[PDB]
Amino acid sequence: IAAAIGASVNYVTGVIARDKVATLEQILWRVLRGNLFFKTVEIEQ
Amino acid sequence: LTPNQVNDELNKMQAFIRKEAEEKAKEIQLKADQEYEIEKTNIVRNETNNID
Amino acid sequence: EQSLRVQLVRLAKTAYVDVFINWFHIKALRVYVESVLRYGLPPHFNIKIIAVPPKN
Repeated sequence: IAAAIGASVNYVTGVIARDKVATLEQILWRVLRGNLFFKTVEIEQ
Repeated sequence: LTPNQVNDELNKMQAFIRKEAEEKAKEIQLKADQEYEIEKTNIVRNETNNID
Repeated sequence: EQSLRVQLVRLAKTAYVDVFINWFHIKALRVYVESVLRYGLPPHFNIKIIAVPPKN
C-alpha cells in the first residue's frame, strides 16, 4: 500500500518461473537470516 | 506457508527491526552524553587560558 | 626423539581439554544466537542439553 513508489521500506519485486524455486529461497531465508520476510504472491502467464 | 504462519513471521519482523534499533539508539545517545561533558571541559580550559 | 615424545604427549593432552572447552563455547553461543535470530520474543529461552544413551 503506497510504499513501493517510495522507499520507506524495501520490497523485492521479482518474477520466477516456478513457485517451487520460491520455496527453496523461503527455506534459505528463514533458517539462516531469521524470520524477516513477508511473502506475497500473484499469478502471471 | 499458510498466510497465518507468514503473518506470525511478519510480526516477528517488525519486532526485530524495532529491538535492534532501540539497542542501537541507546548506544547512540550514550556517546552523546560522553561528548557533552568532554566538549564542555575543553571549551572552558581554552577560555580561561585567554582570560588569564 | 625422546625429548619430543614427552613434550608432545603432554601438549596434546593439555591442548585437548582446552580445544574441547572452546568447542562447547561455540556450540552454546551458536544455539543462543540462532534462537534469538529465528524466534524473536520472548527474550529468554528454555535451553536443555539432553544426554542420549548410546545408539538411541
